[PDB]
Amino acid sequence: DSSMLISLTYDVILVILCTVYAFKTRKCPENFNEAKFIGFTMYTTCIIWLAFLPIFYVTSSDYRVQTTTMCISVSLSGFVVLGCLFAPKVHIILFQPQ
Amino acid sequence: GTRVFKKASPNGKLTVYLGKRDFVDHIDLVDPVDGVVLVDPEYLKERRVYVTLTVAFRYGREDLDVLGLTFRKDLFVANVQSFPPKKPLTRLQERLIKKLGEHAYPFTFEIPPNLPSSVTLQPGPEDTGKALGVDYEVKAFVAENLEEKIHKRNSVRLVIEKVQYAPERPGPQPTAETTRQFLMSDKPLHLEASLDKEIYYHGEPISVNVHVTNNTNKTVKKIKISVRQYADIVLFNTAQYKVPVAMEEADDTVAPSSTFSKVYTLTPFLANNREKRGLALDGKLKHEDTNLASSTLLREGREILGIIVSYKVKVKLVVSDVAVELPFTLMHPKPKEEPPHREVPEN
Repeated sequence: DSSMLISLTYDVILVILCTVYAFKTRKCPENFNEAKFIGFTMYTTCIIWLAFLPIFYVTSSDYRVQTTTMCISVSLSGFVVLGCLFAPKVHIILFQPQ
Repeated sequence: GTRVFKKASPNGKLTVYLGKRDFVDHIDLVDPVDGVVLVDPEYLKERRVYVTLTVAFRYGREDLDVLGLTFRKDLFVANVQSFPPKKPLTRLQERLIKKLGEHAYPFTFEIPPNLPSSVTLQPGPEDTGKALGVDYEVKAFVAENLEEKIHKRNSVRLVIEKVQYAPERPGPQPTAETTRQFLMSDKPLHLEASLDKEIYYHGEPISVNVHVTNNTNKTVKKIKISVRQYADIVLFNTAQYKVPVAMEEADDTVAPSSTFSKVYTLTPFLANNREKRGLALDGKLKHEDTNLASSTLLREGREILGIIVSYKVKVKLVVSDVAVELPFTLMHPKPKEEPPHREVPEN
């Protein structure tokens, strides 16, 4: 777990930088406020990572719960990345093509 | 003694006469586009001639141009049947009818308020097409209604400019202040800035009084005073375009727990900003490279239409940073006779 966290600290800093950049430019109206969706995605990704990483470290007692948390974290991160950014874009593309 | 501007078709006898090339607005009312057309009796069944006033709006950015898309829309299109095979006339129109003859068919357009002024974005060397911005055009079609296609020979295209002038009331002078608390205990830094006036004419000097009160543990390195121009693009949700048309950096430092007042002179002009692609400038007819875009006045109690141009003097002090903005209007005054709308010395 310590080695995994050491490997993932680069991605943690990467997410922190992305969230900072998203917060810096939040009110960009391009593509129907795409910056707002990007910022929301970054905020909720930071929230879920902050709520997951200590949980992942502390659930080392049982392998089943550790693996479940590891899978659920990345799965929900993928669903966030899809449904907070591409989903409004897909809805505008398909449901409102005018 | 009065004179008008005449535009003639390449072929046939279709001449459009307009009294003035600038149709200004007074917020409450807009000067009507009044003109006349002479058309020879060369038609048998197509006894209908139409005049269209189009407030076209085009936009293109460097990234968009590279990608291959340029936004285009028609903000307001008005069609008037010039030939009546009601509608009060004016003295100028009556004089034009009397001088031209019986064939002089009048046409009058009442431009609705809350419409953007004629402002054209400055195009780069790569751009060689239609001018980017809001352009007002009058097009005369000698064809059976709008069903038939537009013919270049028949249609008469003339570019008109709708511009606003400085208001009678100068308005309160800008005075912007900002106090910042540093992270090191409670050490306040105070910045204040003021302008000589609120309404500014193009080419006139701008005097900014800046006063700094340092009660901190740091010394200000440099002071950057700039004249930012903002071009809000309501349509297509385009991001705001911000461009520094003039800048001045001062290396003077202010000691902590001390006061320092100074005056700075900034005179925006187009010669230094000629290389800034996408900059908004006054309306153009045949690429005369007019002055900077006059800051539109949103006196209406405020609609998201067209391009909204504004100017703000920004003062920034480093050692994060303290930034303050003072809005001001850079608009032309009312000309005595008329705006020539071209380089008065042609060569």
